[PDB]
Amino acid sequence: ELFKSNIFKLQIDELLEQVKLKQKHVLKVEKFLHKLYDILQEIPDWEEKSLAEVDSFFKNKIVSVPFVDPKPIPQNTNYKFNYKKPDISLIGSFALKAGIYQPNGSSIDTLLTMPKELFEKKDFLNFRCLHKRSVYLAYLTHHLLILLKKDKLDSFLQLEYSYFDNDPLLPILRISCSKDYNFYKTRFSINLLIGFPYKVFEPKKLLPNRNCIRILPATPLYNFSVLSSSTHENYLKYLYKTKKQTESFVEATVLGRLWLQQRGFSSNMSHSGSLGGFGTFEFTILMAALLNGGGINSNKILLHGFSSYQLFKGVIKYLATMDLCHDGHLQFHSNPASKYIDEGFQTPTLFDKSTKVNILTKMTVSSYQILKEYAGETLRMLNNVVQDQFSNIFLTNISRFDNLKYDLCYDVQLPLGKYNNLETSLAATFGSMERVKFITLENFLAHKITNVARYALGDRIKYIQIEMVGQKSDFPITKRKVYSNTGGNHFNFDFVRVKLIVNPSECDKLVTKGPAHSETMSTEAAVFKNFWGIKSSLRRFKDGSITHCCVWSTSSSEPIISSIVNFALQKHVSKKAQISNETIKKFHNFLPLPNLPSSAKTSVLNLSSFFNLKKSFDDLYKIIFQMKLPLSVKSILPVGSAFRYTSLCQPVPFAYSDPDFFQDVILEFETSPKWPDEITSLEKAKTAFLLKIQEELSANSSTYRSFFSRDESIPYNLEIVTLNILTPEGYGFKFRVLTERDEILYLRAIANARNELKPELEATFLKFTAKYLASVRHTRTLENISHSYQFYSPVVRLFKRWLDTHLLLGHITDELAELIAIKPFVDPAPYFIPGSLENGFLKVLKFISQWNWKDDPLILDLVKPEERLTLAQYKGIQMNFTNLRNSDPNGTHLQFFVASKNDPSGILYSSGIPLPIATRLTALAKVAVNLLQTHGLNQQTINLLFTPGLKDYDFVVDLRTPIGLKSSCGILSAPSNFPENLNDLSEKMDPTYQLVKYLNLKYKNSLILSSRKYIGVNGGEKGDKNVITGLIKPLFKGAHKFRVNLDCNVKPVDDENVILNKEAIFHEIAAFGNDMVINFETD
Amino acid sequence: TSDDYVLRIFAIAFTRKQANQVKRHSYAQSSHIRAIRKVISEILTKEVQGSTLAQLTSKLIPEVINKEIENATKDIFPLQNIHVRKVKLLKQPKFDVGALMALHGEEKGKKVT
Amino acid sequence: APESVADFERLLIGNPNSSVVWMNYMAFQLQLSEIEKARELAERALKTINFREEAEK
Amino acid sequence: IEDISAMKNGFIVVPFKLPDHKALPASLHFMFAKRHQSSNSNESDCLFLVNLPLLSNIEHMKKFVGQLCGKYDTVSHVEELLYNDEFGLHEVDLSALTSPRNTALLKFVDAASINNCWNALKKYSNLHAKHPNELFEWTYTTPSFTTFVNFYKPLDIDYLKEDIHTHMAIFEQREAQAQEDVQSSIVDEDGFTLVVGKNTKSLNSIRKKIKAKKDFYRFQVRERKKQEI
Repeated sequence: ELFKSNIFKLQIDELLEQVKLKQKHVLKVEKFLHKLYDILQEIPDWEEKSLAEVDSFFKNKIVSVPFVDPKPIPQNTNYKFNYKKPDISLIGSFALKAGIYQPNGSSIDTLLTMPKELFEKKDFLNFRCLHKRSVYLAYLTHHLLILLKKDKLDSFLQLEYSYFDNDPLLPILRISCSKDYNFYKTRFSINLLIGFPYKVFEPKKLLPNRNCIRILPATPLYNFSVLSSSTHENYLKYLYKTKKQTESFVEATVLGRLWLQQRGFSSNMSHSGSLGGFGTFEFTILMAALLNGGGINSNKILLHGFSSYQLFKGVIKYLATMDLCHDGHLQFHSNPASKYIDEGFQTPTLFDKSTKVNILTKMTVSSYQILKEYAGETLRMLNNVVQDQFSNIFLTNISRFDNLKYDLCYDVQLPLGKYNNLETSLAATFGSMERVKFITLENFLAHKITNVARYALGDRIKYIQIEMVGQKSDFPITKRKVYSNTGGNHFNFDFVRVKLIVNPSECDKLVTKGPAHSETMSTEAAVFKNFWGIKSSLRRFKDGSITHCCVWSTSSSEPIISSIVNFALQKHVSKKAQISNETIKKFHNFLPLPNLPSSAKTSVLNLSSFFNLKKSFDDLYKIIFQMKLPLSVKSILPVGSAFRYTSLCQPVPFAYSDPDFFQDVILEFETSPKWPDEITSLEKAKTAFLLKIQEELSANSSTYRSFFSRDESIPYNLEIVTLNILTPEGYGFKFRVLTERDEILYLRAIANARNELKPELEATFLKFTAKYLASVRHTRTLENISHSYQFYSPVVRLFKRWLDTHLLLGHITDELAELIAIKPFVDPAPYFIPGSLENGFLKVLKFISQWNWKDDPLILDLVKPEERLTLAQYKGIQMNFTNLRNSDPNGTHLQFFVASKNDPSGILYSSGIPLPIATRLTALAKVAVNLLQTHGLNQQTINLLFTPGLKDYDFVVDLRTPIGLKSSCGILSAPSNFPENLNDLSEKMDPTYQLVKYLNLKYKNSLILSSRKYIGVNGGEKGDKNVITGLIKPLFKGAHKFRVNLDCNVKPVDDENVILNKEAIFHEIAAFGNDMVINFETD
Repeated sequence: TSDDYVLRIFAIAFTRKQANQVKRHSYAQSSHIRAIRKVISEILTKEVQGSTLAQLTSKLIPEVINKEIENATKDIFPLQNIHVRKVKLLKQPKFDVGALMALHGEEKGKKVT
Repeated sequence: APESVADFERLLIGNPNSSVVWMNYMAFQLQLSEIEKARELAERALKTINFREEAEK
Repeated sequence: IEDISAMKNGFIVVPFKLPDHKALPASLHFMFAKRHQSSNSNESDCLFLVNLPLLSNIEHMKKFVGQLCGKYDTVSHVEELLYNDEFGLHEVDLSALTSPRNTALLKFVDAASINNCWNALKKYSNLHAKHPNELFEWTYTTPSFTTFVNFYKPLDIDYLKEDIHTHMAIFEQREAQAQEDVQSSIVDEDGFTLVVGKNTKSLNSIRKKIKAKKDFYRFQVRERKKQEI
């Protein structure tokens, strides 16, 4: 605990001093608030007045009384209104002495308390006290205006009406400044509060279950608003007492506020499509309660003696482990220990016995659940001993984009109209009972929409939130409330967006199972059928279950979630609603689709293609073992991209124009001591087994087809031979042989070679091991991890497609691409594990954009959720990275560094990458994230970030293949056999990638080149267009003394110095691609 | 294994005799016994730590681990009847219905009314 | 005439076995008084330069 | 660029115009040559050639030497060309490891041919210096679909069979000779025998293959006494 404790504590103090406040601004606002007290005592009072009296008053006055809805009426205002000198108090992080330097700007509350002799026992009913407060604050604001016009500070002061954390029942006063009391630079604000004294109305009469609006259902929000306004100060005093009792209270408070701010939470009312309610005030309350007790045994789980880190541990673990909503709640006394009860009131219940208040009535159940999920996430990442998570916890703001925070988004336009128009517009009704249960229609619709979506999906999501686009909390002084008219409404929004944390394993299910069946139709089945209406049906299954249920239609373009939410809202909410997410629609459109039967209906998590592929391979695999040879076959291990769920376009029978058509399989024999000991003789022995196997297969399995492709992808081995086999399932594999003598011979060549030759031979051995040895472990772990992480396959597919569109794949290797794409899943922090294609792809792009490979290495924990990298292994990898970067302090020889249990060296898949390529990749990631930030997410942005730039390209060669390869590749906009001539197979095959490979071999000393690997997806409609982009190295672009190994094509400027020969190089390229070259464009 | 399946493997072997034996018995010394036990242990553990459980059964079917054991111990002492006697599961990981369905290589009803 | 580390790295990326470029970088580092850094960059040049350029070695 | 006819280090520039391509709005592919100075018998009568065009093979060399002989009335018979590794695939020979780039060599039949073509290329350099049109246009054996599907050619089983059979036969011959050589009781010229353990195969392999007390005496125990006291 000591090591992490010290590092975490030094980080604590570092961050707090970094974010520390400004005492000059403190004293500035302190003298300003003293002047405010003086102005308050200068304000005169107002006697008992009627509705007509106050109406005339504020009618002749410019200020209008912001009456709560519904407004008071003469027919029922038999009582009256009064204003006296209010008691004055200070509240806030400043009041607790734990303020910070907020860049956005903060505010400190000051409370005005209305007089008891102005009160009556019959005032907490039917908005009597609410209208009292409304007129009280209206008078206060008018006289503040007149005293401001007296003191002549109106030049830079700004006064506006507001709501107490967006509470319409609690309108407050907002004060800000602009450019001697010019506190504008302090970036602070002031909040005038109007409250009630302590024990003004009976708390048990004002309990949430109680009703205090006659017309019977409880009035919980009414109760909480009034009783909080009543007992505001007792919490302040209790918090101060606890702060003085303990030592690190302010430190824990600032940690909490920073963490919640980064998450995107506050004390803002959450009940109306907003994410908040839990903020610093109630956080402090909670810390006080837990140091007061907390256990079910009411024991002191929080001792006053801990440090800030310990207090944060206790609070966050209590939040992650202890339920406050459904099956438990906590109860305490502010004047008596804190005891936990296993009773949950179906809402977060922190209940103070001393004041009979539940503090947490600002909670939606969804908000409580999602906060508990954050709590658990932070527990695991704070118990993580190996990696440090301080940055991931505190130095990141997740609430910057909804599409990154959450998986699915759906925008809905709601042209509801007006209060009367709701009845003909809303399917549901909003009468008196509905008004009293949700005072504000925004609240009513928010609860209704959350309940309908939650019931409509259930298992299909893990978490849900709703946001009304267009919500406001401020309005001018001359208004009774906030007024808006756009969006086909008269309310404080434009439209709505539902947002979804989805369960991937449950997302795709074709049938929304319901309850069972009897002759008597039980309550749950009854409500289910009534809810689903026409969709509901009774259906039977093979086990013989009779259950009401609903079926859907899978699509390759949109989720079953899309269809379900669309129907549910169009039926049970409104008939005029409009629902969409064209972003995800277009993403699924861009993910390639194969030429297979029913591909349009095929879901994205459908691996049926991979599985048919695996099955045919299994057939061939049994054939090879039962074949007989001079040596027994030890094992056959597939290493195919298809086998590891990473091919760009899913394999299709007879689609041999795919580059990934020939998956590779290592074929490892038993250990004979009679191998050749010379390298090429050994390779020829391998070819000898392959030829024997081919003969036997040709004789006894005449249905298969075979030939020999001479591979030399491994440097300085001119004798690699791969047996290509075509299986009548229309698939194709290539076999190569492995041997411990291969390993030993490569090492012996390393040893024997000269030291100036050593690095090249090391690189060759490295390529060997990457292809032959580690690839197997990589594909094993990759498959297993994928099945645990479903969406990984589609996200990495689309990412790899994007890289081909930008022409990086000719240089970045598939293993490296897959490692990067699997990073977000295996390292979800601080987000969730991605649950949609969109969310995953954007998380990948955000990571790659923010990655600083010059300093940050990459260590991946390829494990299932909860063989993990132990501390020693992590230390060793960090040591490897440090030594490597110390040797190469600029990254010239190596840019990226990705390590795993499979790769302790962190080199295998990252070597041989040009620095121009690496920096271009980083630049593209940066430009994509900036474009998303600025233009806002839309399908036009999608097209922009998927189309290539064709910029910073010294030369561009546009070529086109004579035949269309899209159909033969098997991607929809089809072959069904193999050509009788494997030579004709080669004919149909695409050359351009190997062309650019050879050319890069020729000019890598001088030129860097890129192409499109996958034509059928980026070759236009016909799938036949390709482009070669070429850049020239700087000094060869310049000039050098012409010495014997010039390694370039040049034009001599002098009789000893030369300059490079651009147009001759272009001519060489053109002749090389003579048949295919169509257009050339120079710089 | 790599699948997080804690496993226990028992192997046996019997010291056979050469083609020109004349000695009635073919007994090995305790040294040869210990050497062969070490070799068998390292072979088994290397194989089933590089493997996965499905891959483990695929290896264990056509008697290939014991072919390896023979081919490795062929220089200490000539053996016979080398077999992987028994395999025992001990711990299982978190369940995985997707892994099972893939390993085996969705449906509607019939409108009862 | 490279003057920054970025320019030196660009010259080396253009030509890694460039003995003139490595020598210029070493002279610049020695001028900036980084003996250990110059030695490490010389080691990098040894590790990167071609086995064909014996004269450069 | 016109007066630049030869190099002060001796090299002579040999340019080459190129055809006006469709996508291009002539060239001069510059190339250099110098006589070779090698003690090797097979590397004599050789011209060292620099900045060759792609796939500069014997046919291209014959065409160019024919152009030179026809123009300058010289006689020069090429015999064979060396070091034609233009992609970088034969720099290290792993075979003999475990048992001059962007340039080539061109051997001729005699010094008569080599000096005739040397004078011819000198006159070609003069052509570049003065009249750049009387030069020669370089023609590639075109890299196109036919030769690259040839590059994707499925390999001939008969060729592979014969190659493997021959290669194994000679390999086994060499291996067995090494076996007898290393295990045939090697005795030095003077009386010395060499020890080779069983199952070794190569002399090359062999070449590559290549308690006290503290408290016993007087000085000991007396010093222990002295340091302890």
